This record gives sequence, C-alpha cells and structure tokens, in this order.
Amino acid sequence: ENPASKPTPVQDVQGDGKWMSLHHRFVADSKDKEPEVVFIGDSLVQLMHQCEIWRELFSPLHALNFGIGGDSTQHVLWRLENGELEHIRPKIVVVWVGTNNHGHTAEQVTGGIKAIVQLVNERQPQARVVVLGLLPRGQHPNPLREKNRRVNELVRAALAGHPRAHFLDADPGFVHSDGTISHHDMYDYLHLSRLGYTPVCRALHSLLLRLL
Amino acid sequence: ENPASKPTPVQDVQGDGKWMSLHHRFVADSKDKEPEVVFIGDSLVQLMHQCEIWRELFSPLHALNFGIGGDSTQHVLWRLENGELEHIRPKIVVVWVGTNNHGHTAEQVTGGIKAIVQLVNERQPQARVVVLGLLPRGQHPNPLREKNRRVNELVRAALAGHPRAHFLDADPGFVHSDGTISHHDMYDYLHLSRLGYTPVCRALHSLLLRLL
Repeated sequence: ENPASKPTPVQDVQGDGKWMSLHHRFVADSKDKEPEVVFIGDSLVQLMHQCEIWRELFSPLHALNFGIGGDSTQHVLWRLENGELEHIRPKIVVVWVGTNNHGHTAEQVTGGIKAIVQLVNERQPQARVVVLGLLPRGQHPNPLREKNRRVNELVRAALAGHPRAHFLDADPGFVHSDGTISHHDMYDYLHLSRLGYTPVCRALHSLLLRLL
Repeated sequence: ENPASKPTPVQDVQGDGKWMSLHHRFVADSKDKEPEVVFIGDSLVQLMHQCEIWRELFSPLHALNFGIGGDSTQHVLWRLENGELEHIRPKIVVVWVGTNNHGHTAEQVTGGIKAIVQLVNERQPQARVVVLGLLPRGQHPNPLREKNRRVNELVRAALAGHPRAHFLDADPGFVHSDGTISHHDMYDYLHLSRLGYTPVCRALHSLLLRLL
C-alpha cells in the first residue's frame, strides 16, 4: 500500500497519550459546534490559531482548527475517518499537510493528499476543499525543497480537473535570490513566525472569502 | 555512559539541515552580541520568544534565546560545548530541558541536567545558573508526569548545595484537582499557550530580576 494513504493514528511511544487527547478534543468540537470552515493539517495549521491572529481573519468565518504538530497525510486521513467530520456540515475544508511525510516519495505524499480530498468528498460532499501547497523549508537549498515542490506540482495537476477542489500556493516567495530562507519568516526554517504567517493567512483568507 | 549526558547533535534524518542551521545561527549570535542572560532548552524555551512576550519581560534584560524544539539534555549539552557559549560572558544562564528525554530514566535525565550545569560552571564560571522544573504534560495522569516530578525532586536536591545554582518550579498548578490539564494552558497538553506562558514567565522574570 502507499503508506501515505493508509490511515493510522500516531502511536504513542512517549506515554502521555497527548495525540489521542487532541483528536478526542476535536471530535468533541465537531460534536458540539457548527463550523462553516474546518482547517486540518500539521503544525502550520495548528500554530496559525495561536501564532497568527486567526481572530482577525478566520474566527469570523466560524472555523475549527484541527492542526496537530508532526502529522503526516495518513494521520490526518485517520483523524477525518475517526470522528472529526461527524455532526458537522462545513462549507469548506482546508487541508495543509505533507511536509512531515519523511521516507515517502513525492508521488506517495501526493497520493496521501488525494486520499484526504476523496475522503472529504465522500463524507462531506457539499464542501469545497482547499489544499495548500507545501512550503519550502531549510535555510539553504536541500532535497526537501525539491520534494515539496514536486508534491505541489503533482497535487495542483490532480486538482486542476476538480471544480470544488482548490489548490492554493500561499508562498509569497520565502526562498530569496541567494537561496536562503530568513529566520524572520521561519524561525527554525520550517515553522512560520508571526511575520511569516501574515502573507500566508492573507492569501488563504482572500480565497476563503471569495469562495464563501 | 548515561546517554543524557553524552553530548551529541540531533542527527538530520529528514534532509534540510535545519537543526544545525539553528545552532549555527546561535553561535553567530554569541559571536556578535553581549547578552546578560542566555536562555537554552527545548520548545518551552524557544516559543517563549514568539508565544509569550518576551519583549515586555526578557528583552530589557539583554537576553538571547537558544531554545530548540525537540531537544533533549544531551543536545543542549552539545550545543553549549560547540560554540553557543563562546565570545560572551553572561550573568545568568537559564536552562529548561528534559521533558523530551524519552527512553532515559528520571535519574539519567537528572544526570543530563547536572552535566549541563557543570559545563556552564566550567565555561562561564561567573554566571549564575537557573534550572526550571520540568512541567507536567498529558491531559490526564500518566507516567511522564511522574517521571518529570521525579526529575524535579532529584534536580532540586542536587542544586540545593550550590550557591549560584537556582532551581525554579515555575508551575502555577497546571494539573487541576480532577487530574486534568486544560488545553487553555497547554494547547496540546505539552506546549504552553500564551495564557500558560504568563504565570511561567512572571515567576522566571521575578527570579531573574532578584538575581540581577
């Protein structure tokens, strides 16, 4: 099987159960709330809630944020199949995941993203799906930049025929002309600072407002 | 050997070199700046820069923040031995690390923390050292809470005889009476929200101001 599309939870190898606690909180959120937009993905989604304001942009759209740091595509797929899409009927589901899929080829990661879009199209067929491109990472040129670019080319080609599936390249140009990423935009060359989040969130908010 | 006290870098198994890029940025920071306080540890240190304001409290003390998400004690020890203490002469070094030392016993983690204090006492003998207790984690009672408590008891006993070594329990009581941690304080039951950071930062700032 493609490991990126075989749904599985993140196994607890530490002992505090925190990943399942997070998923269960999100299942209870979907049980108790009626969002128009649900966001799901990895830390780039999760820390937007905190580390961008979120409140200025996305709160007024009636949104839930199911980002979890460290998730790969198959973990997001499992969470969507195991309660986080129940009891709700969102207009838009925003997906941002794949940069953590270490050991999967770009084609495998793309298959994971396609499986997520297909699951959302089955369980929540009224919703449009937005998929964000994977951002560049690392301070200098490196294989994960090339991998993430290739995922983005394959995902964009896969969604091009798909009316209510929308690919969004939210990258304002974080890789400069000298090949570097600034720590002012990504403090550890992966995770966005508040400054890094501003252009990303504005691009995503403009698209969401269009679609809504 | 105790693996917690054997200095080693975090090996890059992903391919973007981001951990070494972070360490090299901190080495360049120590080369170019003259801090009075340097903070080093794991994400609980790192995200205080962002996710608490930091600017209100710690910026005026002339501080560098060398936190890196995911580091264990042996990684902080290696970074301190491999350039992050050069060219500087701080008054205080703040250490907060050990919650990520999975697979090490509490006694081993305590040995890692003692090795960090000893290295700082050799390389920067004028500095006082502040060690923060490891915080509770997980939504409900679990073995890592007990482990972290035991580390804190052993570290506090180790530092008690040590004039300019200071143990700080910065926990305002995150574990409630029903055994839970709220996601309002730790959004993923490990990492602090802005709200979680407030009491921690105030306790640490009060001690730093005393000592300074």
